[PDB]
Amino acid sequence: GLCLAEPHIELAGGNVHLITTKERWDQKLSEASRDGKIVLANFSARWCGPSRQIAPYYIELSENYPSLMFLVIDVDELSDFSASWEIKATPTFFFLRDGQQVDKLVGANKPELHKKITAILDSLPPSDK
Repeated sequence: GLCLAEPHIELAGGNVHLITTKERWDQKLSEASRDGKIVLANFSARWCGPSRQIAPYYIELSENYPSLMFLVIDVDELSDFSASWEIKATPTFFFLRDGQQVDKLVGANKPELHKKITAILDSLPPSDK
């Protein structure tokens, strides 16, 4: 499920990077671009059950799949930024190469998030593997 667009729990454990400045977004996307990495960007809200639901799995996946750069954006901290990204629901996952969409998942679905991660890494060119 999802919430249409606050207990103290971790959204940014493991290898997940918290994004609550616009510059960190640009810093991380620029790093991923320089390093030829896909970015997984999780736009979440701490008050949203489903965002919290997927959180520990997202964190575990960040440790299983270090080839991908895992971000979490708190939509209530970067609200103007999230609006510009047309976030309608949380959690929304964008898979981004150089900041453009290569895949997308909306909602807290563990099996499909995992499938999308493996598929996207499989389709990397030999130069990027």
